[PDB]
Amino acid sequence: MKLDIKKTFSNRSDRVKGIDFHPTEPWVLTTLYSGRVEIWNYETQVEVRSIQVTETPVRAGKFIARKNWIIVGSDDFRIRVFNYNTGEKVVDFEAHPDYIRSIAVHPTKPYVLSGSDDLTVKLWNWENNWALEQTFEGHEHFVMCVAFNPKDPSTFASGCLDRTVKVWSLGQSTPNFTLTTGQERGVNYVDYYPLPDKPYMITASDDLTIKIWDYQTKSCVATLEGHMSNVSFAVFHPTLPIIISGSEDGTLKIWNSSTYKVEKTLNVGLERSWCIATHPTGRKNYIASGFDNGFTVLSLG
Amino acid sequence: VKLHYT
Repeated sequence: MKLDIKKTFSNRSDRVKGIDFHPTEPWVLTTLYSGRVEIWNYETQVEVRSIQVTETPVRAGKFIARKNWIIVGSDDFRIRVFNYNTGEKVVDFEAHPDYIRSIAVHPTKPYVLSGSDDLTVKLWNWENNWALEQTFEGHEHFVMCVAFNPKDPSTFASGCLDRTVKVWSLGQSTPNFTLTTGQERGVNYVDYYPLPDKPYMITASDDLTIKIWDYQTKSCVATLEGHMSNVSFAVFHPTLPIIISGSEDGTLKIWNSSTYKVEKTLNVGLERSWCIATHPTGRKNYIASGFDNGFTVLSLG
Repeated sequence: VKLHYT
């Protein structure tokens, strides 16, 4: 595939902190600093549903398509779940005594992870009345990002301002390992490469770097430099051999995942970039990113 | 102070 980037749909809004694609409907969820969340059909450019969830920032939001839900987490410390077909608020609970930074949904089991400024990751089971099933303790600063290993989702990674990534096993109380990233301003984001040929993870930092890691040896494979302010995220695209990052410098960058050289820098004109999603099935090679002044959905080729 | 307040 040749990079042939086309704007599918962009709209302005208050600052977009969380973003996610629905796997079967042509929908994107955005969660805003204002407490509002929006679901857009990016093919028809019509709003599916929107909710004023809270007056505090909503930093995290994901679809749970197999239950017809969205799950959101906000600076009022609460996790809320809504049925996107009816609008029903399914559950509303205090999850942590501090801000929620990140939510991840297990691909097959009824588990959600939340990472918080309270220094923990918590595991919630929606088949057990959203019970707290485990708290993962060990980090020493805000937990900014949680992600399951898609190839072994009995494990997951947490990225933390304490400058480490910890990889954990469900049901065990200490990390399988702690990765010292050398990203001395902390880790804002962690993501897994999805395919079985490389055991890779990627981290993004306020220190302006993105680092690729072999999680079997713990070695740094590569450091990607070029962003000029905090790097909010960096991810492997699920189908294309590229990495996509975004920054408070207002740019998205696309990097070759083999040579680690930048291939494209985009300034979509929405000021600082905060969040990313990739369409899981590679439908049209869609990506979406949220910014200070709205969001954009792009087809990469 | 809250770091990463924005």
